Amino acid sequence: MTEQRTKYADSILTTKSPYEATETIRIRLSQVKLLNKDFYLLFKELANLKRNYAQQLRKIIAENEDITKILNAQMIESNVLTPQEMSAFRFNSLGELRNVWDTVIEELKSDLKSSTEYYNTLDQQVVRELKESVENNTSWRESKDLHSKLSKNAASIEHYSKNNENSSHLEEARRQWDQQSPYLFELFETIDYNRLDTLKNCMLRFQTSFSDYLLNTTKECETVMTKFLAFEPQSEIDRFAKDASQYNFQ
Amino acid sequence: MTEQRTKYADSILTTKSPYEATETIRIRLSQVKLLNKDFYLLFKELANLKRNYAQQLRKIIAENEDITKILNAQMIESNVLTPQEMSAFRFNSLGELRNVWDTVIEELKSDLKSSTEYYNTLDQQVVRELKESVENNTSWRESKDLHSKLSKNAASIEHYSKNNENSSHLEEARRQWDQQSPYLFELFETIDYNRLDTLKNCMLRFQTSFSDYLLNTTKECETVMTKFLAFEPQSEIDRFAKDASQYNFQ
Repeated sequence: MTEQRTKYADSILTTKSPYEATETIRIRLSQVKLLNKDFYLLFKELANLKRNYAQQLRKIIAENEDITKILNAQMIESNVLTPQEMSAFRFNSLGELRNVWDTVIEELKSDLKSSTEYYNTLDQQVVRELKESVENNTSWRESKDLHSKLSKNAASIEHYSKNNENSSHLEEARRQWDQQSPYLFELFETIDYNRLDTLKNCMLRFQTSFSDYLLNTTKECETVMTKFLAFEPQSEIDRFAKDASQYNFQ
Repeated sequence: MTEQRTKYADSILTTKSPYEATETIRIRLSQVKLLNKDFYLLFKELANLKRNYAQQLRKIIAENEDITKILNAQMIESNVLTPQEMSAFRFNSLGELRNVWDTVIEELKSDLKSSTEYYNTLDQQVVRELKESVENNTSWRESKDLHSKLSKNAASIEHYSKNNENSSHLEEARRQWDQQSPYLFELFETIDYNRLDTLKNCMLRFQTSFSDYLLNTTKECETVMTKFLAFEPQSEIDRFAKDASQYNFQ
């Protein structure tokens, strides 16, 4: 039920002729539907952007995650070692650079995962709700039948500004109008409240998921930084000096 | 000068026959060049990804920043108001939704700006340095001429495992080898140190710029959240009730 709404009725219904009042609703509810289309399209594009970005990243990862495999192929491709020599080459060529490279990929994966969760939420919790704005609001389908019926009443009344086809209609139309307009306005305000709350929730849902994305990416960024700062060229130098002194390169 | 380097000479030069030693360098410096190619390509793709993302976002913004203009066009396109009625329609249709929409765009712009600064840095401070790894290191061009000259010496020596073309060459080759190998190794180690420091700096430069991106985006995210939480459907309801009661919709 909607008898708690009286603001619009007292401000608009009461202060206008029937026709102006029905025009006010017409324009306002049309803008409602048009505005939802705008929010939907904007966010459908943002989710798509994040979606494509996540796909591009997924691909970059797949192509760069196995550094051992990448280096072996390069050596054979560049004739650094023959296929034969390669199959017998058990030297630890990457040393400490293995974890450095791997640390970068991990961050990329950590990003991929967070980004995915992000646009997933945009799809289901934001874009979806913004998509269904007239097909979901039952009070909408309802007020449209009433609005139409009363809009023709208000037009009749507006038409009879002097005298026409037995003004007995100008009386019936006004009677119908006075009988249902209060209810039309209760719906009118209810719909406006709901689309407004819908938008606020969708936007906050947007901010929260975006905010979560950032928070998790920040954590990952912090640890990655720690590892990078811990890497020491000197360490790899010593590590290679020792490993090489033990391996026969002929 | 490079006489401070002795680690590789003491661990590799000293513990191997000339040929094995020159092979050790060959393989290691080849891997250096191949690894830099791998880091470069990976980051060239990451910068490109962020670059494309920034372009896609720039476009989404351009297309959605003027909500007043977007709504007016929709109303005329959907026959909510005739072109005539539109030119005379001075009603504040958007009300509080204007700042909400604008708040989203601002965040998008704030993001665009931070993302741009981000991939810009990746291009100039990371990808660029990783691109020039052999064409910039002068010690490289230098050690390649020495390495080649000494590699032929080490091959001669390795060849004369018994007796051949007046072993007076096996003596000259060894003399040449003993005269310059210490220096070849000083270069060898210097190059390895430099590419290792290069990689560490590039990666840290990567982390720092990525970290800055996140920090600024977080700030923006915090304020945006504050504004969204401050929005009140009830407020727009009252605002519309008042504004409409004052505007003539006929």
